[PDB]
Amino acid sequence: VGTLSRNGKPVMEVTSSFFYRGNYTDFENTFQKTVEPVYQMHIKTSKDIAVLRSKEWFQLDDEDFDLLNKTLTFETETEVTFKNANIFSSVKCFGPIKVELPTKETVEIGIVDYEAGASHGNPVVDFLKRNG
Amino acid sequence: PVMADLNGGLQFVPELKEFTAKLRKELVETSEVRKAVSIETALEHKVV
Amino acid sequence: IPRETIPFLHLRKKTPAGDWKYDRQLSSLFLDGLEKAAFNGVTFKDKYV
Repeated sequence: VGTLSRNGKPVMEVTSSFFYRGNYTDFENTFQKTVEPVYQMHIKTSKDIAVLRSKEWFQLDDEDFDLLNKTLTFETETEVTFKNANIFSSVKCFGPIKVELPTKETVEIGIVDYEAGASHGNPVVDFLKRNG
Repeated sequence: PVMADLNGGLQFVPELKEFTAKLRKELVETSEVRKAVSIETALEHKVV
Repeated sequence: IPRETIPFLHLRKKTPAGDWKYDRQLSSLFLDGLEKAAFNGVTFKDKYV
């Protein structure tokens, strides 16, 4: 990802992807930052709020905040080092939780802050695919 | 005639309908919540 | 309405035990409406029965 800047402001981003053909087993020097699609949950019930308080990775700025009948959006990027093709030697999944106001403007109420060593997947994006 | 009261003091619990329906809410909640938080912590584990 | 006496027409109130007893204060409201009905009279305009 190239970023072109004039007078110290970004103008555009160039995004080139190259591909070295061959056979590599070099997973110590490997990594992948993806920006996940934005996931939307409607909190209807008080079990929805409890399942979400279950998750260590659902930090809130004010833990007393009322979630009931609010709509949440998870804007999430996941950094991931490797061990083999299949097992990540580290997962990170962060970025802000936002609530829809009655204007339809969204506002940051929370953080996602999942970390991990060895893992066969990202449990956050799994949770939000099913539930959101 | 003989009126026998074999109700065991339930005359003296006041607003019995709401009181009954509280108790029932708090078992359904406490169960339902703890069944969902169980299922999700066994899909996290299964992904990691 | 002399204290320690129940009127002939009276409203009742349900007590937490679950019986209905003469309530003095409900019963006043009723009889005061009934005193005015007798002097001035009652309207039922816009009442459908």
